[PDB]
Amino acid sequence: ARRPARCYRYQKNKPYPKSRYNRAVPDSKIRIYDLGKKKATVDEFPLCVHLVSNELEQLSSEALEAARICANKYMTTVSGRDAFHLRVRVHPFHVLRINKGMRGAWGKPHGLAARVDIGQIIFSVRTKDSNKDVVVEGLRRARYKFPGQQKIILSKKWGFTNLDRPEYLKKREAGEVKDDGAFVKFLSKKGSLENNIREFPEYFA
Amino acid sequence: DAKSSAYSSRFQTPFRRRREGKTDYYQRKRLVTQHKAKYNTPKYRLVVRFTNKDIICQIISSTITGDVVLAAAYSHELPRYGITHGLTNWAAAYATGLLIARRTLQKLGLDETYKGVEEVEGEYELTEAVEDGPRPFKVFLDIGLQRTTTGARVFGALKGASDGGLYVPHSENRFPGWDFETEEIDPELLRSYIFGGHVSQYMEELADDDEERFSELFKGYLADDIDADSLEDIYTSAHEAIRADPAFKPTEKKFTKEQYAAESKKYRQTKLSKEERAARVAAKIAALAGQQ
Amino acid sequence: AKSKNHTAHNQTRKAHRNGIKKPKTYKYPSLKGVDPKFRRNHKHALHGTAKALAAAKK
Amino acid sequence: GKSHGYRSRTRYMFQRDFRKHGAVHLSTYLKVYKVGDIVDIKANGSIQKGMPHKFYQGKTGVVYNVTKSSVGVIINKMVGNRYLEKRLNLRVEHIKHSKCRQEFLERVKANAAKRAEAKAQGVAVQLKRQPAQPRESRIVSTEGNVPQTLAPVPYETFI
Amino acid sequence: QNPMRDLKIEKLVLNISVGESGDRLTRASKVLEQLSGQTPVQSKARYTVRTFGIRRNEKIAVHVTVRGPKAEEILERGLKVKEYQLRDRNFSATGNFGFGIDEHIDLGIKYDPSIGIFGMDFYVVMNRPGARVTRRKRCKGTVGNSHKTTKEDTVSWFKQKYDADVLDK
RNA sequence: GGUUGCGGCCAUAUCUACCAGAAAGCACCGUUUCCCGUCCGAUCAACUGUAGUUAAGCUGGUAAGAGCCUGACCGAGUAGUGUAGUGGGUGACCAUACGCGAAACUCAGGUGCUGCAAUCU
RNA sequence: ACAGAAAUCUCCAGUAGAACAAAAGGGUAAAAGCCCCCUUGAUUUUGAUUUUCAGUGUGAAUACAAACCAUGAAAGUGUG
RNA sequence: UCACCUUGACCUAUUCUCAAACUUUAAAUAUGUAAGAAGUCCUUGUUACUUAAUUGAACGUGGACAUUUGAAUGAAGAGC
Ligand SMILES: [Mg+2]
Ligand SMILES: [Mg+2]
Ligand SMILES: [Mg+2]
Ligand SMILES: [Mg+2]
Ligand SMILES: [Mg+2]
Ligand SMILES: [Mg+2]
Ligand SMILES: [Mg+2]
Ligand SMILES: [Mg+2]
Ligand SMILES: [Mg+2]
Ligand SMILES: [Mg+2]
Ligand SMILES: [Mg+2]
Ligand SMILES: [Mg+2]
Ligand SMILES: [Mg+2]
Ligand SMILES: [Mg+2]
Ligand SMILES: [Mg+2]
Ligand SMILES: [Mg+2]
Ligand SMILES: [Mg+2]
Ligand SMILES: [Mg+2]
Ligand SMILES: [Mg+2]
Ligand SMILES: [Mg+2]
Ligand SMILES: [Mg+2]
Ligand SMILES: [Mg+2]
Ligand SMILES: [Mg+2]
Ligand SMILES: [Mg+2]
Ligand SMILES: [Mg+2]
Ligand SMILES: [Mg+2]
Ligand SMILES: [Mg+2]
Repeated sequence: ARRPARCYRYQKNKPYPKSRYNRAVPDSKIRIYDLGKKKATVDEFPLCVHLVSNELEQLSSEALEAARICANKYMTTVSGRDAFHLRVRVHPFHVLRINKGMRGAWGKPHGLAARVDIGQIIFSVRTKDSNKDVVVEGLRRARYKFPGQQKIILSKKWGFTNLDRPEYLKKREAGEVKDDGAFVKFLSKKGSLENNIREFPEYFA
Repeated sequence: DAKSSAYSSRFQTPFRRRREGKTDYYQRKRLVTQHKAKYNTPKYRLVVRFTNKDIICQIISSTITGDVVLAAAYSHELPRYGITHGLTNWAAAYATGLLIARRTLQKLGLDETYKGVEEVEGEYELTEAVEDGPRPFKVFLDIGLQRTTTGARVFGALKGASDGGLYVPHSENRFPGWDFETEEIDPELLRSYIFGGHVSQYMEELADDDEERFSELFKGYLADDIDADSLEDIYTSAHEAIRADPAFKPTEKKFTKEQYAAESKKYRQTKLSKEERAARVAAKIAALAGQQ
Repeated sequence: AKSKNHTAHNQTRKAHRNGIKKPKTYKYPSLKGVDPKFRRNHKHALHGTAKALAAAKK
Repeated sequence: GKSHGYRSRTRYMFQRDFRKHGAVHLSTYLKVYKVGDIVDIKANGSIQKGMPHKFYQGKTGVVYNVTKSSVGVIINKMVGNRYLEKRLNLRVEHIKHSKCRQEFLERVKANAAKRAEAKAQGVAVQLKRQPAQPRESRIVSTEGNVPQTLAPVPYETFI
Repeated sequence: QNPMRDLKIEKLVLNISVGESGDRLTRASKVLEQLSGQTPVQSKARYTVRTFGIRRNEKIAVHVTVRGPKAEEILERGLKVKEYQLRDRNFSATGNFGFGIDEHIDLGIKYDPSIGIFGMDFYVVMNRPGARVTRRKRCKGTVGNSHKTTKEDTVSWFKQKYDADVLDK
């Protein structure tokens, strides 16, 4: 009572979002996009591992659940559920239609899928450096729930941030880094010095 | 408080003088836009502005790069014609409008023809075109932002410029003496306003009612010993002097423009440079995060 | 029965068989939609110029 | 059904061009148009009178008529396999002068000037434009410029 | 500091909301009239709730604005009725202040057909010289930050002249 | 050079906060008989530059300010894209050839200019 | 004061986040919104032009010209 | 408690991801015009239009400029 995903595998249509014209879209069954120890400090989880798409296709929300649960459960079992942070980095925003014999054959909403490119991250995990084999094995287990080809790239970035590991260490053993609840805030050379003293005391030495 | 950055980025400023509150650009479009088949003919406006302590009347056309003044008359140059006090009154506006009319008609060669209403009586009149001669100078009234009300001094300036021989299109329901019942202007109140009778009757009734007000007000009148019943021939001799020599003598200029400029430069705060800004930032860093 | 609604296929090749024509301009276009007051004065300004060049040569 | 009104498919054409809404500046109303001037057509969306059809956006034509607030414009329009002359009645805020007819008129004045300095002496001054030419012989020095460059780069992922 | 930076009363508005039309609000307009010396103006209802018993555009209120010396003595009468006890509240952050009373028309009395009483809202708007720049037609400016009225400055002025006390029971 | 009136281009001009402004101007300010307008001479109107003041407006400056503007071989010749092949690949797509070529980003710089008229240590 | 989340009144902020009969899009801030005053230009004559297009018609619209008017101090605007 | 681990929100600075009927920005390809003798300058003729005013407008007379006469390539004749 569900069409196989090869029917809706490829990005054949313009993106059909839930809008004021769609109005009757069933709910995405992936609803949790951060898992593990999501509240952890940027300094806690320096190593970032990425599951990256090699193909231009669509990932169903069913497949996103089925891979998220598998990677989460392998990492929870082998390494404990507070030793990793998992982020689904795609959201199923495209509505797939089904026409359930060709007069008036415009389809009603079937489901929700996520349009991915070559080189988009689907899942990102940050851990300690000693958890690398468990994370790579969890993501390679999560590969089987996704159609197409996906590579496991070790990021050269500290955590979920967008700067390199020696650059982040040069930035935090100097004074341009202060913590947020799960992410971090950086100090700039621009803005009022009264506010850049109100935050970041540890710089200007 | 707290204008957001999105608000600042999406904000559209009004022009400069709408921001300054000086130009109704809605009115300016209609006053400045020439008939396109009259191709380069300048459309002339009698700009009349009443600040405190001065009346400005300028005959202005518009160009691409800016407006151009044909002639200008100020109420503070009426002391050369014999009006020292009340330089923003309704009659002073009349004398300034008569002066801009005579100055413009002397600048354009239309002073022999188009004398105007030579003896001011206060009747509704338009400058008729001389047959087989030049047409009179067509000027359009620019009152700017101030309200059109019955008895306002913009129409004193209108009345004086029309009486000086300019063609200004105007109706008569905005002069003092108009009444809302019958469509008729009253020349008695119109002529008394032209010759300052509304000021003079006030001086008479204050001089018969109470003197602590009549010494606060009209003190310079008493110092120049001008009677209440003698403003009319002051204004009449002023109109004769205007019609006899309106040709704009300027002032002496009295410590010339470079000596004005060098003295007024010593009060301009000069904008700083990158070097003083970097030094200021570094010294502020030392003073604020240098551990007291 | 259902058929082919519309296509612009072959239409540019047909238009370039005789090779889309510019409308062949002339000195002195017509006064079609030219302003009538300008036309009325243009009539008299050309009447007087015909007489002026008549008297200039004779 | 279908819809082919006068201003159909004009959602973006007659839009008013971010942070430039509101009143039209006054040089638009003080520009002077003569019959025979070559004008560009771009409809202001904030003035609905005298407004050209959406076909005429970006079209360039000749003033044939001048009126109280409007000019008439000849535009050539390709109807089928020929060109038809269209007469437009456009107010002057939908009209601007062509800068090409400026540039060509200073080229006409330059041509007359150099022909005058060729008549003064030195005839055959060669006063047509030329396309961009192939460059001549250079000598390239190696003075503080010793040619030093490496190879193609290895692949790294940097993700 | 500066005489032009002095704090004045500019207007005092007397609002009586009578959520109906007819004789009661006609007499509520009357009781505003002989106190103010001025004819008041009625206010229409903006919309309809059908819980307050008000319908849209029904003239359910009266108010009048009094200025200058006439405002000052009506304010003095209102503070004698309120026994000079304003609160920590009643003072706006913008430096305006008001209260509410009833039945203070004991003196300054007309023919007086005493059938029915009304309560009444006092509101006082406080400013400095130079507030014309936000009200005039030409060059409509904004009052500067130093020149604005504040709650601290208006409560200092109020526990000066009229020599009252705020917040106290 | 200041200031005024009228502008042009419409933020390099706006916004937030603070500090200065001689002279003239502008301004606030003073009065209600008159023309006029309001519930209210607050706004509008009139009258006096008199009773007063630079407090505000206004102008100028400051700010590792927000915004805006300019530039950069900064990203980036990247993305995209016209043309070509009996190129590759099951496909999805991709590479090469001949051309065109972004935006965000990152830096650095800037923060009204100017026309007519009048006036001013 | 009654009076609360909603009744009126006062101040501050507010680039439109409102409104403009009715779809949706465009447009509009001393306005095209709101409120008031005056009105009938929603008139007459007959051409031109644009869009649909065959460059026919019809509908709708544009700009003028000859009048007569309205409005405003006026420039101007007004042929729904 | 009658100011307390276990507060809904709301605002503030961040964060992951998107849009045929979203957008500050914005290509490539496609598309309008121009690249002159019906052109340009100098002088002065017409008129009932226009200007305060031969001020302009439009069309003119007389004069100066000879194919490198105003980019390229081609033209197979061009136009009707
Ligand atoms: Mg099956
Ligand atoms: Mg499809
Ligand atoms: Mg797979
Ligand atoms: Mg405007
Ligand atoms: Mg107006
Ligand atoms: Mg059948
Ligand atoms: Mg068929
Ligand atoms: Mg086709
Ligand atoms: Mg064919
Ligand atoms: Mg054909
Ligand atoms: Mg449509
Ligand atoms: Mg639209
Ligand atoms: Mg556009
Ligand atoms: Mg219409
Ligand atoms: Mg006053
Ligand atoms: Mg309706
Ligand atoms: Mg047709
Ligand atoms: Mg036919
Ligand atoms: Mg139709
Ligand atoms: Mg219509
Ligand atoms: Mg008309
Ligand atoms: Mg209609
Ligand atoms: Mg209409
Ligand atoms: Mg599309
Ligand atoms: Mg866009
Ligand atoms: Mg060519
Ligand atoms: Mg002309």
